[PDB]
Amino acid sequence: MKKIEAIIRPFKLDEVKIALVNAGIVGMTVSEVRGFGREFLQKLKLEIVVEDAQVDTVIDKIVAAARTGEIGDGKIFVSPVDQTIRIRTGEKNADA
Amino acid sequence: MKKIEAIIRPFKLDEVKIALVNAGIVGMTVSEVRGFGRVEFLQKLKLEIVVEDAQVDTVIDKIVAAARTGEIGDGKIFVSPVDQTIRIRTGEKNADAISAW
Amino acid sequence: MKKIEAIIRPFKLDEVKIALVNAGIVGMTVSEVRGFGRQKGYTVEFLQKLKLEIVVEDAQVDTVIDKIVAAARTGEIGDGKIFVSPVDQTIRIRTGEKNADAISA
Ligand SMILES: Nc1ncnc2c1ncn2[C@@H]1O[C@H](COP(=O)(O)OP(=O)(O)O)[C@@H](O)[C@H]1O
Ligand SMILES: Nc1ncnc2c1ncn2[C@@H]1O[C@H](COP(=O)(O)OP(=O)(O)O)[C@@H](O)[C@H]1O
Ligand SMILES: Nc1ncnc2c1ncn2[C@@H]1O[C@H](COP(=O)(O)OP(=O)(O)O)[C@@H](O)[C@H]1O
Repeated sequence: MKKIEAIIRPFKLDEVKIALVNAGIVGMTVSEVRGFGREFLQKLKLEIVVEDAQVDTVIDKIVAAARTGEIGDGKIFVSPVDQTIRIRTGEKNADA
Repeated sequence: MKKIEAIIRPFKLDEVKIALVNAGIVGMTVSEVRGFGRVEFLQKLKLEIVVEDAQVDTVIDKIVAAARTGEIGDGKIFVSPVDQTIRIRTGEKNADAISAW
Repeated sequence: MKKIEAIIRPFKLDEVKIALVNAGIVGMTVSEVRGFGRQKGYTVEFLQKLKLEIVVEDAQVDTVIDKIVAAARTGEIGDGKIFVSPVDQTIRIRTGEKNADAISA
């Protein structure tokens, strides 16, 4: 259980997002943030919780989607997730 | 220390909050996000509550109890490790930093 | 790699930022959040707060924390919190750099 967090350029969202649904990723959460700096630029923060096996793959897509041509495209941080539970049912881990 | 991140339906916020206060949770942090889970993005709330390991499950059980509706889209909860938690005002650490009597 | 997350008072941003610029921090990401604690202000529900996310090497963690605390503290209720969480990987989109290469200049 890993959390991939990709801060990217706003307009790239759609492009990236579509790729992710084609990767078999069920869900993600997008927030709007400001980034610094090269003073603060409008950027999107993508949070996707996936299985350990898919991390690199997902990453490889995100970067592929988020690349442009100039400095400031974004960053990607992978963090551990200890537990994931679904609210409607109460399922845990892989079921969620 | 553990970090509970609950993506829930917006209107449920208040209810959840009450549960947490009745759970003895003093504080939390809420941000606005858009989510999709089975264009397709829905307005949802993100609650961030840092608790003690021992308190994790109970808190979860409360959150789920409050944020549940029974319909698809209720949201999810992720527990992640936090290596340090410090209160800025005092300099307190761990349980002291997120509890106040 | 470690992720320092500092939820602070809005107006303190600049100030903390200055510390970080003096700390040798190249970049950071700030989001706007609502918070709940002891401080309030019907009566104020959730209060406007800033969320800072900085990914650094473990060695730089304490120093940065000590800087942030030095800058964002007031002595009154509502100053905020700081949580450090582990980060297993950090990647730059442009090149594909990993770890220390992706967040340092
Ligand atoms: N893999 C994921 N990573 C992060 N957030 C997710 C993920 N999957 C779903 N979510 C969040 O959950 C919400 C929808 O939950 P959903 O999957 O519909 O729950 P359920 O299956 O119980 O209906 C979305 O708005 C999204 O914010
Ligand atoms: N320490 C950090 N933690 C999280 N995000 C960062 C950090 N440093 C830079 N970033 C992200 O990188 C984006 C822009 O990169 P910047 O640091 O301005 O120069 P460069 O594009 O050369 O990396 C910013 O939006 C910011 O959110
Ligand atoms: N468990 C928690 N998780 C996340 N953020 C918290 C938590 N407890 C408090 N906070 C943050 O602290 C702010 C106010 O809390 P408060 O009790 O005034 O802290 P302090 O006692 O350090 O002044 C809120 O805006 C909230 O974002």
